[PDB]
Amino acid sequence: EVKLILYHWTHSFSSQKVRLVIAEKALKCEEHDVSLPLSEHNEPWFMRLNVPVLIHGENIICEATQIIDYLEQTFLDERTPRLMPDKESMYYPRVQHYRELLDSLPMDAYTHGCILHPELTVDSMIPAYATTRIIAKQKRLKSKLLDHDNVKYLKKILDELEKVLDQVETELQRRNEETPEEGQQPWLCGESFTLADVSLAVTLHRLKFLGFARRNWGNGKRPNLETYYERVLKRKTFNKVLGHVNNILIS
Amino acid sequence: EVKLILYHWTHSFSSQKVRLVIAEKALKCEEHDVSLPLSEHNEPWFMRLNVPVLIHGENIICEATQIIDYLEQTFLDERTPRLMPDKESMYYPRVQHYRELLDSLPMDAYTHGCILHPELTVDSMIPAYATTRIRSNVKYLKKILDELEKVLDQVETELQRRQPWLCGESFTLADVSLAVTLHRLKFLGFARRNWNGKRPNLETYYERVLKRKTFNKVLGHVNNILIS
Repeated sequence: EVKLILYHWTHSFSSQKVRLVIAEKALKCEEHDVSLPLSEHNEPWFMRLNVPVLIHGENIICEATQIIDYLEQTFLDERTPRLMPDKESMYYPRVQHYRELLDSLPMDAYTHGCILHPELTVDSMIPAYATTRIIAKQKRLKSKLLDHDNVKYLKKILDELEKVLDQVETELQRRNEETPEEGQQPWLCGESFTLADVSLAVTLHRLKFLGFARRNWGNGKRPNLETYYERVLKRKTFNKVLGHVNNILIS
Repeated sequence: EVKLILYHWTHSFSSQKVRLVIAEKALKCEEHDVSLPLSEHNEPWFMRLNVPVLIHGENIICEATQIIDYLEQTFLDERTPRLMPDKESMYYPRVQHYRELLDSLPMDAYTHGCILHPELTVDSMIPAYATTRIRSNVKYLKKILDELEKVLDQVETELQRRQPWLCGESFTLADVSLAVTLHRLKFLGFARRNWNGKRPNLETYYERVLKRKTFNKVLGHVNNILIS
């Protein structure tokens, strides 16, 4: 067969979505984790949060959204699951809507703003010493201003994250209303696991890692979202691909 | 050792710049031509003239302009030739200009203006049955071609002020962009239209790189439609 080759960083947010798609679609892929256990400065992966590429025959595709679009387009065997409904379907506008809504979130800024200013996280899974590493009065006020602006920005996107999850919460509430409690529960947009679901699951898993989870769900807040998360953690594909991607004890 | 991997199409314009940079820097690279001789629609490589990627240890770099930048920044061993002067040197601001101006040429438009509207081509190396196949505007084509006349006008004058190469004594990244660019223009048939009675020092510049050891090794026969 025409080999599928993927170069990626095991712990990068974009890599996680690609590898999960490959697993949802049951595709055979020669996956190369180019990341090292120890860096040139002898630092583990959780201290280095800062694009993947697919080679399939004559095609070379970079960036995760493009790779996944390529996979959904080219692997059309009847046994291969589709993660998107047909373009002429009732459901396509809704799946593409939430997929874009979640793929638009500034995850890089959430992680950068977690290492810096960890006082806005709760139960962050990154060690606290990651924050410590990362006359002249002109500079004393210079750096105070950059901190003031960096926080004003971080707080702003965290408020924008809440409003995105509010829609997801409301959407998941519509599914809970439409589904008997005794029976198979649907996913975000329907009975089928879609690309909107991989973007949501991987996003939530990372917000958990950054300590931005208790702020947004749990202890009565967004119960449908909490249920959705504890469920995808049990999903066989998710656990195999991402089961221990938040475990800083594993290299 | 840390391996240097490149996935590329041999006959891609951008890939040619990358592979030439690698050879000009004397870097051991495992290069994978992922292109096939015949497509599923049974077309040779000169029909499908419609991004490369470099893997180096923990690094993955895609677009060609970025691959070349990564190579110039990373392999700083004294035995590795530099294709770019220091960023605070007197000579950097000019090399970057010609580099950006050459890298800004619409090579995709030229190629499709060669297949289509072959009347504006002279000694096009693409067989004529590509024009018949692809047909199943000349206004915009003549425009970008005349824009090219103006860009080449700048290159001709810089060559008078000079053996050395385009910007200075050493072979630089402005040279690969110029060399690979001209070489493609010849393939497309736009070589006589722009230089025997016109642009003499450029004709000497183009004829000189063709004899260059490294250029001939990597691009000696990228214009030969008989080779896959």
